[PDB]
Amino acid sequence: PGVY
Amino acid sequence: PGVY
Amino acid sequence: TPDRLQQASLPLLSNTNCKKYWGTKIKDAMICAGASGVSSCMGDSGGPLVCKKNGAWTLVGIVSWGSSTCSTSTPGVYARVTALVNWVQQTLAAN
Amino acid sequence: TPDRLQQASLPLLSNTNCKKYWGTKIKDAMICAGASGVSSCMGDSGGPLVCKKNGAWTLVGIVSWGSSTCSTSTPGVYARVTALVNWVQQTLAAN
Amino acid sequence: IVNGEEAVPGSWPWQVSLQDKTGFHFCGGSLINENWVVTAAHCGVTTSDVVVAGEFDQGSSSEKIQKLKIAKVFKNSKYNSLTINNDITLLKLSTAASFSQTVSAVCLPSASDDFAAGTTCVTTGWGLTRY
Amino acid sequence: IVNGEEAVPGSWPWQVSLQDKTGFHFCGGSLINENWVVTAAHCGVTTSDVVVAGEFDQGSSSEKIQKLKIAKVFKNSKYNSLTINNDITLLKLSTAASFSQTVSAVCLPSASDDFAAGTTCVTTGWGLTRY
Amino acid sequence: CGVPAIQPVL
Amino acid sequence: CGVPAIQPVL
Repeated sequence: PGVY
Repeated sequence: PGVY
Repeated sequence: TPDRLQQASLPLLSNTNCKKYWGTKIKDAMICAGASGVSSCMGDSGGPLVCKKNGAWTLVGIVSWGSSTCSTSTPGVYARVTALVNWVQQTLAAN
Repeated sequence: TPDRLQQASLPLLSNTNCKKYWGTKIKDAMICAGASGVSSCMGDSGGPLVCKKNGAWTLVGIVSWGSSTCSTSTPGVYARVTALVNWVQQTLAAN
Repeated sequence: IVNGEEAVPGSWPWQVSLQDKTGFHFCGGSLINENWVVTAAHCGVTTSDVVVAGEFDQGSSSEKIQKLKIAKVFKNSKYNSLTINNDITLLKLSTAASFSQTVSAVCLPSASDDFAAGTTCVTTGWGLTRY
Repeated sequence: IVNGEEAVPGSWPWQVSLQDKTGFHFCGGSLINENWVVTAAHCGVTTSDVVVAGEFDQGSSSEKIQKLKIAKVFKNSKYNSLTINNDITLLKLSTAASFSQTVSAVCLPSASDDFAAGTTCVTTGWGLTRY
Repeated sequence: CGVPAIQPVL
Repeated sequence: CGVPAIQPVL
């Protein structure tokens, strides 16, 4: 991810 | 991002 | 992933101060918050970041992205509603 | 972002060898490829990873995620079609 | 939310939970009125999903929650998937929410509103409390 | 694709480009037949988007490309947005593609197919050639 | 909008 | 499927  |  | 709803208070940062953490990833329609000991994380996206303006809670940000570890020393990135509300208003009005 | 379609050849890795780069992020429905001098990047997602089996190109992976920098020494992560084709077949059959 | 606290049940009436038909909570959202929901465009919401309102404990069975069906996903055209900029989508509900003591709208700011750095604000959700 | 090469025009007939109504290419995809497209579920495709087939140079105007409308987005129910696992969605086209010398289907493997490590394969797309 | 029937506690 | 009318060159 890195993105929520 | 981190995701493409 | 908690069964019940979590909450957390956190300070807003300036984009410039945020760019020190993220560099050129921080865009104009983004607003930073956190790096205060708490942190939004996977599954929180789409969620609200609110500030009380004149006694009422107002949508300031939308949980967007951040540290892949959800580091509490790294500022989370939220969608800046202030720069998107015009699109919202236009879309509500036409549908 | 290039105007015209790019292509690149790259080796497939084993999940285990891939876990050395990514750890516990690498799941069973994921297959790694790259770390060969080339790298998939932002805008490539949803794209194909193909291998020629018996003279015909077959969809082995779907460009999923990877290094945020698109490092060519870091293996990209693709959706493992082999573990998803049954869902596909079932969905095509019922719609 | 890593390092957060449990909320008072019903204290954040606009908070919703987007769940796929498997029951899996994948994103959060905010009610702006009985027919519109705001969430992140990157959540990749489809009309096959469902909006849950009036929920506090995703594991409770005695909660009089509202499972709402999505009519249309309105992804902001400025949305840039490569940069994750302008990360907003409106969800038009086919079945309008029923406002109550636990279900209501959050206010939206003026395009001109100011929110100075240093201002303590609040974020909510069912995201990981630990990575 | 960082460090790739330009492809022979029409050499990868199944490759498609998902573009929003702004014209912005945000993701790629693969044609599995005239009515079905396969792409990543995280692309967050909506029915308001469009599938472009038979395209090589996104900047050319004399390309006889096929702008295809999406009837339904089929997000794999196993899809886990927090882990990005089972990252697949089928796109049911309302208007079926027209197969030709530049537009065709890629084959799908057996659930039992084997693809050994070391096997050189090919990936394509209009993604960043440089970060 | 913005004022909950059940007041939040921080 | 899998066999393009215009053959790719690597």
